[PDB]
Amino acid sequence: NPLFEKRPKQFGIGGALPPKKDLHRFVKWPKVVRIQRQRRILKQRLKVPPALNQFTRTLDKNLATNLFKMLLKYRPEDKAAKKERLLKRAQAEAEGKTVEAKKPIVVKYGLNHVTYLIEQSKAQLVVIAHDVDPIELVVWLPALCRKMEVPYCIVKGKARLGSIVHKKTASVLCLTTVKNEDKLEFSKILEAIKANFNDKFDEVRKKWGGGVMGSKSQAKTKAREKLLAKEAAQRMT
Amino acid sequence: MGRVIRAQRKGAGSVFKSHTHHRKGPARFRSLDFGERNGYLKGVVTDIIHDPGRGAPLAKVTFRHPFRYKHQKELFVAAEGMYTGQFVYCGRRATLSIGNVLPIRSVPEGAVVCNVEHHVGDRGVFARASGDYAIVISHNPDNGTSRIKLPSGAKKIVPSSCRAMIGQVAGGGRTEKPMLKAGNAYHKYRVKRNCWPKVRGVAMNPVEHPHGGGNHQHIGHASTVRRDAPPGQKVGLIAARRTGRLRGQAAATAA
Amino acid sequence: RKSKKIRTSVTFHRPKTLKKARDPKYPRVSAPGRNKLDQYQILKYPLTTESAMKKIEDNNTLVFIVDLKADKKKIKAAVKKMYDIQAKKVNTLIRPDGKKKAYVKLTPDYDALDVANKIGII
Amino acid sequence: EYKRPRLSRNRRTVNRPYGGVLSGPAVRERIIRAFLVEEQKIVKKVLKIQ
RNA sequence: ACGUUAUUUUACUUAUUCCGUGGGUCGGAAGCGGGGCAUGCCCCUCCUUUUGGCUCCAAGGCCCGGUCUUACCGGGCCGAU
RNA sequence: GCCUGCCAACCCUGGAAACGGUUCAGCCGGAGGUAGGGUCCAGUGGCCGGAAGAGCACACGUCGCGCGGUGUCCGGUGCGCCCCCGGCGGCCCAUGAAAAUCCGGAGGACCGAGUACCGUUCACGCCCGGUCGUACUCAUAACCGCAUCAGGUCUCCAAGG
RNA sequence: UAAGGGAAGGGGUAACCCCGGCAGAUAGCGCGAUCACGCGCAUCCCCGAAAGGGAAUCGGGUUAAGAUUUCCCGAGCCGG
Repeated sequence: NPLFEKRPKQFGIGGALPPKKDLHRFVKWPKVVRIQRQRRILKQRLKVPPALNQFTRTLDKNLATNLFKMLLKYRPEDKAAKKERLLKRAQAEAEGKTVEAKKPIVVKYGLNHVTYLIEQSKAQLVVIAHDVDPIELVVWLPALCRKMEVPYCIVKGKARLGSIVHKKTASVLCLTTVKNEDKLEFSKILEAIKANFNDKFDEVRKKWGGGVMGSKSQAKTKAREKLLAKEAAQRMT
Repeated sequence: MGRVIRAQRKGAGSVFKSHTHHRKGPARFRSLDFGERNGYLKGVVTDIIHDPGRGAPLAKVTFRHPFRYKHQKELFVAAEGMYTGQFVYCGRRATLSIGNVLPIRSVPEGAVVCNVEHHVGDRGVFARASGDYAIVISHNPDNGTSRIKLPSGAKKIVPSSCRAMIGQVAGGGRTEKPMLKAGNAYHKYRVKRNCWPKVRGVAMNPVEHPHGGGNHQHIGHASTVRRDAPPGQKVGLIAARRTGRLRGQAAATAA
Repeated sequence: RKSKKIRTSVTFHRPKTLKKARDPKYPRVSAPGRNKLDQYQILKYPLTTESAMKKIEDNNTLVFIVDLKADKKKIKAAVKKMYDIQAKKVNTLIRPDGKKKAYVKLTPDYDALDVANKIGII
Repeated sequence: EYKRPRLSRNRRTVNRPYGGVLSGPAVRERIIRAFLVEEQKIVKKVLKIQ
């Protein structure tokens, strides 16, 4: 071959640096990475109270996305948008002498605001974040709604809800009113929660803690297999 | 009561400490990548270097192979019959020859070893002092346990994963033949952490030591004090099972 | 720029190692205060002693008494400014006065004797 | 004296490989070892596969 | 029945605890070798392996090559599951 | 600068029994000696350069804060003395530091040109080298003991009988 | 640089103060590099013998004095 001499060479293993390997699973972590991974796992390990683990049984992606399309109309104002609106109204009322704008319809948001709406029964549907770092805050939200018999839904992503409001954590947002046009497809959303929880209150762990552990699952398979072989062979012969 | 006694002085301080720095380096065992069917980590004995810190040698085994994260080098414990330029193999599937270190499971029953691990990676716990060796007493196909009869005579349950080195440790006979000087004794103790002369408790003052005082030479009370006794109180032959000169034996467990 | 996969892949073929990242800095715009030019005159006067006098003749060297923050570099420049001469060495002596005596070796091209006359020294 | 100085390039070295490092009869011992391992290795490899 | 409640024994991985590192090649599966078991249809329900072996050298440029966008320039993938 | 050291070590010749040389420990030679010829470490001496232009001893001069001239050389001896440096030997349950400083080799990427590009660990030439201490005693009187105290207080040089 | 001392970290101790480093380990120091970008790495980092270890000077002359050292001639040598 005029181009080159030795076409095959073995680097690899038994000489040279190996295939990279899963060092995404090994490496020395910063402290923050260590704690965050453990938290989900430990949710299973400790017995999870009746209020929780009603969570994690979340709304479907298809249902969630079409919900947001309705909310596209209702989106709350930005900092710039609100300031802009004041100038328009001020000009119109003073110079034109026109009677005030139509009543605004938007999602109402924030914990204290929305929870009050559940009590008064003003909110038709509330959309509740799965997340939120003080978990004590958000256990109350489906609990209160269920108690008063106001339909609610739990969707994943506190950030996802927050994007709509153009802020940070919304935690909850809700529709007290809806347009007549949106009303038909809004019915599907109301049905949606009672199409994953048309059930009585499942109060998860009786005493159970665990959820299955990688090492234990492998161990259990081996133990089961040995037992099964022995049992079968007594009947057979 | 009294001024504080000499044992409590260990504490910290350079005066009670030895020159640990002068000592020649780590005694560590290089932590196996995997494999090792003859020469996947190949060491070359290039020297057998005396360690002043225990007055017995560790063989200088030089592993040198590159990469970058390769970890290599330095002193595995010397065994008998080792020579310079002989290759040393460290790991799971290593050949059965003297001076090689491998898991105890793959070593057959009835086989003399030096060093054992009292849980994997602690590098050498059982038999390290000269002319001593453990002999691996039992195994069977036991996944859980390798049983080793120690030089203390104790039969110990230890994991089958734990590494041991074939052979007995070198420099044997060291302690057996007598010093025949006070001055020879001084030099050994100087290099290690010990203060050399032993003043007797009788020879000390009553303030310094419980056994001190009295016009004539004598220990005033019973030497044997309780194990449960607190620090300061606890002197003499602590919790002696018997005394006076006859018919004991080595540590003798039964199973 | 950085598409996150790239950082992950670099760590993937490594057994840990160290770190590496960089980030910028900025100086203010408000003008930190105090504008000054508090400055001492390193050369104060040619020092005059019997032992100074002989050296001018002998070895082409004026002898000055100078500041206590003297060196060799600044004083050589100062001598050049104020008396128009090249200085070949500067030599430093602590005195019991608490100031620094300087022996400053001068050029043979313009003699220390005829430098001396206009800043007279005995 | 032995670093970047009045001395010329030659004085730090001997021309042969491992000039300052190994003695010369020591150098040939490792050339012999290099020779033996390569020739033996092919013989070992073909034997094992068969 | 729902478990409730109380003694002790015993076991798992997450608290805690010990130790190992310039966290390395871990675990599980399958590639590829091949053996033993009844070796029967491979033989799973298993055991060895899985690039390095005498032979004071040496194993570093994630490699030459293969392959694809890509005229060369230059970038991937694979070689090394 | 030129030349030069034996022990240690190494190269080549050669093929040893009537085996040799040889250490304070048996070590050279049987993985090649004794012996012959080389090579290396360059402590050191030599002669030359330095460098007499210096210095030393003389004569003469006041010609003085200094004038003119010479001569200053060649051997020998060792259980001497001191120190160094070399390579050995005794010692040990004692086996007797580390770093700045730092070159080498292996490594071969990358860059190599001709009327120029590459070496630039070479020679020669050009400039520069900052900061601080330097007096002097160092003791029967400059230190410490109230103190010009017979005391004490670390080290180097070490004539002749 | 040593024996050793001591900031930095975590943690006790109100606190003084003491061990002494840590998530400088996918927190940045170091080298190409001028071009903005890439590559590489820890047990750090300073003090610690005016005795250890060590970049590099000799001669003559001189004053009240040590002079390789002050001065000066002549000759170097080291680093940039």
